[PDB]
Amino acid sequence: ETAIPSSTRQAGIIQALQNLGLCHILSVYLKGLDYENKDWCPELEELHYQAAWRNMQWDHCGTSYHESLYNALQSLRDREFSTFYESLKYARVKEVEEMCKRSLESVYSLYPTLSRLQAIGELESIGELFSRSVTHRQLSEVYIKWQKHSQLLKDSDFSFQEPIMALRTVILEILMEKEMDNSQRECIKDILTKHLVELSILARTFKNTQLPERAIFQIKQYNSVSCGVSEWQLEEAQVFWAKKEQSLALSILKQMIKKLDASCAANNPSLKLTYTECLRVCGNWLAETCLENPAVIMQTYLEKAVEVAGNYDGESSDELRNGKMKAFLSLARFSDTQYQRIENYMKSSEFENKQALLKRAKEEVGLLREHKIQTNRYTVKVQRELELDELALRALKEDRKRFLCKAVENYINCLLSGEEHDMWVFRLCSLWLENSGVSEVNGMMKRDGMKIPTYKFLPLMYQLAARMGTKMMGGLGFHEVLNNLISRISMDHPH
Amino acid sequence: FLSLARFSDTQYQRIENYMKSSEFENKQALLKRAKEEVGLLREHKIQTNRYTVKVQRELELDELALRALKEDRKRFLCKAVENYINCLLSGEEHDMWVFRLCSLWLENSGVSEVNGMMKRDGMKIPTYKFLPLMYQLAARMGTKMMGGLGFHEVLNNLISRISMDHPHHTLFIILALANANRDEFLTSSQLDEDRTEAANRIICTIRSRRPQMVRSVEALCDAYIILANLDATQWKTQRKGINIPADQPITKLKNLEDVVVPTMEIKVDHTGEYGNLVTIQSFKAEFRLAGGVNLPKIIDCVGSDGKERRQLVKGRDDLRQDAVMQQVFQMCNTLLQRNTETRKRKLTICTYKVVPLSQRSGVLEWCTGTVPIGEFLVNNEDGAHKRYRPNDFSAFQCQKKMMEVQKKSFEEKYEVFMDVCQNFQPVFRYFCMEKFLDPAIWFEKRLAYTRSVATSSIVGYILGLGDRHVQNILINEQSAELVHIDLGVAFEQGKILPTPETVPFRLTRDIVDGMGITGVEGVFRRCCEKTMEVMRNSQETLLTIVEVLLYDPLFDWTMNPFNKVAERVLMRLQEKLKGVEEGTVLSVGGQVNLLIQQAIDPKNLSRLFPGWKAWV
Amino acid sequence: ETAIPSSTRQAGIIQALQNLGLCHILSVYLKGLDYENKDWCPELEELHYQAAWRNMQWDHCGTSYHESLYNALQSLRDREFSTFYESLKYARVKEVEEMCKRSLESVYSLYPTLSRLQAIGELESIGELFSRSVTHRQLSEVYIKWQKHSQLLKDSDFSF
Amino acid sequence: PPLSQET
Ligand SMILES: Nc1ncnc2c1ncn2[C@@H]1O[C@H](COP(=O)(O)OP(=O)(O)NP(=O)(O)O)[C@@H](O)[C@H]1O
Ligand SMILES: [Mg+2]
Repeated sequence: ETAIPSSTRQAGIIQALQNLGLCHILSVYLKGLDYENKDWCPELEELHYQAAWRNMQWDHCGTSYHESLYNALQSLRDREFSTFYESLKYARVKEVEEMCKRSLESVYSLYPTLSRLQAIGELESIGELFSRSVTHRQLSEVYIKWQKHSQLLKDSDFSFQEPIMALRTVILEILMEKEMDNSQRECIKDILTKHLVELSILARTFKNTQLPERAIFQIKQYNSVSCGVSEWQLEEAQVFWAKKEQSLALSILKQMIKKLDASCAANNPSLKLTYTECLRVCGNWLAETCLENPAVIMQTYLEKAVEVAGNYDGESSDELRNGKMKAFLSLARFSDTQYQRIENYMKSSEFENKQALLKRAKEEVGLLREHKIQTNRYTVKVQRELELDELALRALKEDRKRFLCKAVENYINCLLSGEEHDMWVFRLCSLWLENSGVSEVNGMMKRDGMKIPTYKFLPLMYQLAARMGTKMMGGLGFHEVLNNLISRISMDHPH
Repeated sequence: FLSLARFSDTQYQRIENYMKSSEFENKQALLKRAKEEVGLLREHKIQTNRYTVKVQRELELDELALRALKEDRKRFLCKAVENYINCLLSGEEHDMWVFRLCSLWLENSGVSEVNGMMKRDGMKIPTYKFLPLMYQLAARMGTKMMGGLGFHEVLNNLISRISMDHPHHTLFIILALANANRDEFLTSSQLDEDRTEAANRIICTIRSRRPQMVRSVEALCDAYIILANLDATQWKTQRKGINIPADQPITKLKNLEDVVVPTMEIKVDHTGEYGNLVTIQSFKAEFRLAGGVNLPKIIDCVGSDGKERRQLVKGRDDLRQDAVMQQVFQMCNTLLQRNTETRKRKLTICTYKVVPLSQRSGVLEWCTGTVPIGEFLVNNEDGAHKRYRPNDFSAFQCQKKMMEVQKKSFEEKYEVFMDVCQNFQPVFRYFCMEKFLDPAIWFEKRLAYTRSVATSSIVGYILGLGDRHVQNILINEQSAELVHIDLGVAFEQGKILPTPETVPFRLTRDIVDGMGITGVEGVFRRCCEKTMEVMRNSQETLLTIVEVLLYDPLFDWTMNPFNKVAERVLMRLQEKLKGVEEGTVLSVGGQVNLLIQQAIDPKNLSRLFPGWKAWV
Repeated sequence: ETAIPSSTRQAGIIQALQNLGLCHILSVYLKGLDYENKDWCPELEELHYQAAWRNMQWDHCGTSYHESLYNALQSLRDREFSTFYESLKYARVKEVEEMCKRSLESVYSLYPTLSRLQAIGELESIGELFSRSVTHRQLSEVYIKWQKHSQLLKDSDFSF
Repeated sequence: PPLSQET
């Protein structure tokens, strides 16, 4: 569309190119605009400065916020702190006065100004850190402060967070460029990789795939692959998954699993937790896409991850317990989905027709056995197909029972020491009250689930109190354990 | 018209599926309980409280909703049938939907309105559009579908008109249906007797207009039947050739002008007169044995053009299943051609005409220009494996090991299979290499071979084809496309055999190596995915083709006193097509990957029959 | 990705922009390439001429097929036919000789050459029609012939 | 020996 005036059409094109992950193309397009158009309007000049500082185009040479930011970055690269501080002060004053001159009355208008001032403050902190020297402890405290601030900015929009992440990436790149060869360089590289992966998840949660790809490209440019794959390969696999490239992501994750399970040697707990996360992700992907039957993939991935997490839980760290809880939740959800699918299949009319055909076959075989009749090909075929049908039905019933037991056990394990996964308790009830006829699940509930905290059943307290009827004849054990649980809950919370 | 008809058909199918669901059954049970409770409350003098009024009002609302749903379904069915008739009255590019019309006419024969509208408006429909479904129409003369005499009479009139218009493609089916007990006569329930009587009525009605053609065709059919019933157990030791005795009428049956060879396909036109068709001129005086317990007979016939054509008469066997297999093969080929995704890939299925002649006999077209896979690969004299890899184990050694290990356990069988596979490398990849020196022609033939293998494997898995040893597959010397010739057992019959078939199709090492360096990945996987997608899109047509059963069951079933095994195989085929199985959903790519894993798994190959040549 | 050499990376970028419907953006990007890079390789120059004639950028000024096509279009716009016919003949000769110099052996390679020769023939027909005057019947017959031929090209690929 | 598994 060419009817839009060039005053805002060019700005819209540049913004779209920025949000599409195109940097070099944008730079060449802006150079073409400079060639064809001589004079620069304030808006296009500000966009030019934004692209110059964002793309680290140091070759290109009141002032706007982006112009001041680029000048401050150039001064920091030139070790000229006085002009750097002066430019930041001028940018702060300009932003404050521009914000306060308008009529305000809208909260949403404050967000861009707050983001710009946060970026200026972060650059001030970086300048203070880089004023005389850089140490590992200072970099670590700066990074943990940045992570805390990002956690406070979880509810914020991606538009107000993207400049912050871009400025952080530029700052880390500048520090990497001007760092002498030592362990401090390795620490800064690790911090840069962690910042890039956090940006990758941040952009992935906002339905963006180009910025995570650029982050992974930068990681590959800086970091190098080795025998032991790091945690950013899993992030690359997730990014490729988000790009509808399921096959490539699955192949990469399978290669990661093959590398990890053959050369683990308990080298690092971080490797163990990332292996568990990769196994859980692979199990979830196979469950969603259904490229293989659940029987083999479940044992290959979910139980392997569960046992890996449980065999080395001697530290009781948060970064291990959260992963264990996530793996337990994924396994429980897969088991519950399989059980629900099996139950729905059994309740369908097709299952009823199959049962009627099986009953007809049984009665025909009975009549053929009662009367002395020679065994022809038809009788042998009928007997063999009946045997196969019986075996298939028995296997399906056993598999459904095992799925139900696994789901209940995983719910119990997740809820024993879990807080963020307390909304699934209803499902546990949906898998316990509806299946009170099985003694095994009731015994496991009364053995392992007896220690579950009583404050998680308050929303479903009425449901539990409505299940003392004898119409659900499933033995006295279920009734007594339900009564004991209700009594304990009432004692804990009489109100 | 097509859009309106498709919408009406989709709505009718959705309503029918909803009515057949368990939720509808539960609603009907609740409605019956409400009806009986209201009846008891009315029989006994009980005051009308809030509960009684609520129950009565909800019952009335449920009854009104059910009546409205039934009326809407009936109106949708009528609209769909009427729109199909209107589209097919003067339509040419929309001729593939006729099956759906049959799916909406034969399944709803109990309604008099649709039959009357078919006999009033659809009576002028051209008769050349029902040829692919002519067998389906000829299989519906049974009285088990009691929907009034009007449906039966209109079906008989339509069949008679079609036979009069195209006698070449119609008389053979009717004669085969009417000759169920011809073998016993020359040497049976109420439904069979009624079908035979209807077939006899059709035959006499046709012969009233074309006596000479009908009598010549039935004489040829009787000659074929008596040739099939001939006992050749005394000639089992002769392979060069045995002269047919002069007492057989086939020897004296020559110079046919109104009889067209059945084993050769005829390009049907829009005109009811044929004058440029190859007829039967003479029959050879010698026949050869193809081997086996049943001793099939091989004959050669010289037509009007003078070109000799080879036919295989298979006595003491039922080719009706093979006829259905050939029909569904042609349907799949037509569906692949219609789809633009597979038309570019040139996915085709090699088919040979099979003409049933009786319940226990029939004939088929012999495949020319093809060589057996086993004869090329594991020949004792000039086998490819011996020629290329003399140091490797011979076929005789592998057969001896397999014979010696069949009495062992699973572990020994797996170990010996792995050892055999270690010392037996694929050699099939050299086939085109030794037959197409030009790289362009070589790659073209290799690509055609891979595509044919993929399509044939997919269709065989869908149809449950299990007898896939080296002698049942013939490779062409020019097109290099595999052709399936035996089709003796299918529909998941290998499990019935003492040695279960653990694979859906033959994907041995030789085939994979001959597909190229890429193996199963590449052309094979994409072709399998495309074929699976086409089948998922045309499950309706596939079910329409396969539903010929439940009305004229073939031999070996319903013996030793809504067919049981026919319903079971229909359910299995529907589960395979929908990808539901035991309630689990599977994508086309996931299904293809699972099939590949099952086929190439050495564990499944170990338990296969030693004569199946799993290692080969 | 920057590891790809600029010899084919620029061509791939230009092709992607062409297939994405971006014309003015492609023109500005190509102008930026002209500013930053002085010398023009044959491939990028051919792409420049293709973008010039496709976008009707008449301001921009042996010869490649796209160069010959642009020159013929400019000559037709200037009511000049001798140079137009000569350029079309030169383009035909160049395409034929380039196609026949290689080893061939592949049908798929013939499709681009056939498409280019069909385009040249269509331009020849347009020039013959516009040589002296245009009438409704001539335009109608040209359009129905084009529609018929496009019906013959239903099975052809969209790239050609 | 027969290739197919008879009966
Ligand atoms: N269409 C065909 N073209 C060529 N040869 C064929 C064809 N059909 C069968 N044969 C040959 O016929 C012989 C066996 O006959 P066949 O039709 O397979 O019935 P069969 O005797 O039951 N085979 P089997 O199932 O192993 O007992 C083999 O030598 C096959 O190669
Ligand atoms: Mg056979």
